[PDB]
Amino acid sequence: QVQLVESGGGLVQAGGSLRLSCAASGFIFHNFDMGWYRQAPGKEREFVAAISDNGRSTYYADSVKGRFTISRDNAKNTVYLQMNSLKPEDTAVYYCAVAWLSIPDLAEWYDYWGQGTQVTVSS
Amino acid sequence: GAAASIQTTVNTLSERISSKLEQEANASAQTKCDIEIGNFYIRQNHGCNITVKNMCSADADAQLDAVLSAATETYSGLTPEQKAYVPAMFTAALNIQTSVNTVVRDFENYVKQTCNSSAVVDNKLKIQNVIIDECYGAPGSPTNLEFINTGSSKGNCAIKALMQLTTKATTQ
Repeated sequence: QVQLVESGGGLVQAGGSLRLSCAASGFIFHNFDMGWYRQAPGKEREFVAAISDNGRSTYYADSVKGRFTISRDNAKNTVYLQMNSLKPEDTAVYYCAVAWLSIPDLAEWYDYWGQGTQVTVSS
Repeated sequence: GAAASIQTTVNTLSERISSKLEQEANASAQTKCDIEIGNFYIRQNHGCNITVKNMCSADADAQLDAVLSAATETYSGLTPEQKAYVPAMFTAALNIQTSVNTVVRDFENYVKQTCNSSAVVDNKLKIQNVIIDECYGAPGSPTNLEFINTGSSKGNCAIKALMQLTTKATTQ
């Protein structure tokens, strides 16, 4: 019944920009700190961005700081990952999920993880 | 008297955590917390007083194997007729293999692999909230859960795994 849905990805030439969105349904979202994470072929998942429930606190991985921007619309129940200055090293499957400390049940953690949207930044 | 066994176990657990944190980490009620804990909600709160004590330090690995210490301690100090109930709370909380004689090693492998995950260790939102699904209380008696804060995302990770195992027992 909790469904996160991620869209906005595709192919953009390096040094380009993409706006990633995450539609939220199934729960009181305004209550939830949320994150963008990514998993590339072969590498394990990686934290990218973090928004507070409200949106006043954010956090970014050290390899995306300055180029990435997380955000939320608590009215539309949605999280955006503004991605600028992309590099072929950002190519990955991107996932909005719930911040871990804020996951209700660690046995069904997948329910708070979206299915992903992919991004292939090319030379 | 069945509830009281668990409630006591949870208060013994909290004591051992806030102690093993200052004894086995340089943690103090007045130390600064790299990450504070803004809010503590329970989805279905049927009698669980929720409190957040900051007992922060800076060495997360110590914070981690220290909270590991509190759990293995509060486990064997229990009756083996009670330690017999933990395997279910493992599968119930963390969808993981049971066992009543290898479970200390099961929690260890999990937290050493989950709380050591980048998505966990590298998320450093200064104000993070904590949310649990269900938590219960004795009809006259509240279960008193303290979310002790460590400050480091790693530490607070281990704290939450235990809170699962602790809020997964309150089911009774």
